[PDB]
Amino acid sequence: IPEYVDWRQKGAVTPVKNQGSCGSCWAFSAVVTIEGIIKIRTGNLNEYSEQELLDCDRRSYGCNGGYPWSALQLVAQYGIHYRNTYPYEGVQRYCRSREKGPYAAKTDGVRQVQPYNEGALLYSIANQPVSVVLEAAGKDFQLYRGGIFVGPCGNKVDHAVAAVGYGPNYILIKNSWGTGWGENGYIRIKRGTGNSYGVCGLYTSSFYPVKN
Ligand SMILES: *[C@@H](C(=O)O)[C@H](O)C(=O)N[C@@H](CC(C)C)C(=O)NCCCCNC(N)=[NH2+]
Repeated sequence: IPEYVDWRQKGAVTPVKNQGSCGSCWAFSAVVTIEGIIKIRTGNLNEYSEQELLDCDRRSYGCNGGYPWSALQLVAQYGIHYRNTYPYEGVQRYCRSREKGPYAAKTDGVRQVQPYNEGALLYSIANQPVSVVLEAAGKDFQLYRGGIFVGPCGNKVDHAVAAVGYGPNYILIKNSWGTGWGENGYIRIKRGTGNSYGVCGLYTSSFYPVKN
């Protein structure tokens, strides 16, 4: 795998979104990985519906949090609508998948990256954007403005985001806090520190969709 990966330069990443006050990060992270795998496999970059996962993922808890893996498994079992068809409202509502016509895209499954393994996560990023989790509660992460982030942070992961690239000393992360946070909505998190958890627990729980 190459020294640098940046799925933004390969046209596989849509604009940065803002989840608002709703605890929907798990759905945004999952959606980032779906947009990426659909672009990689079909050549077209589309925006898909975070709201659909918020409403319809019966295993997750709407705005009270959820699981990127349940969201990816929902997209693999049923499918997902375009963001236009099922726009983001920032609040959990009734599942409206049947009333919005056929799904726009569908995947074939979900694979987990081997946790606590930097190379395994890098390998999965070299193939596609990956859903990852991290500890975002610390002021230092919340206030991140730019540069390669080294912390301080613990490993008590609480926030799902998406890894869309990496470099020799960092992993490139798409957050869902709007374009005004970090590096136009992105953060570069130091890697290669030898801590098995990853900086901010970045290697705790990583999933990506599979689409043949
Ligand atoms: C993330 C966010 O929107 O910032 C959101 O709070 C979230 O999904 N958190 C996850 C943490 C994982 C690392 C993704 C979470 O807490 N998931 C489990 C959901 C269960 C909590 N809620 C209820 N009602 N039981």
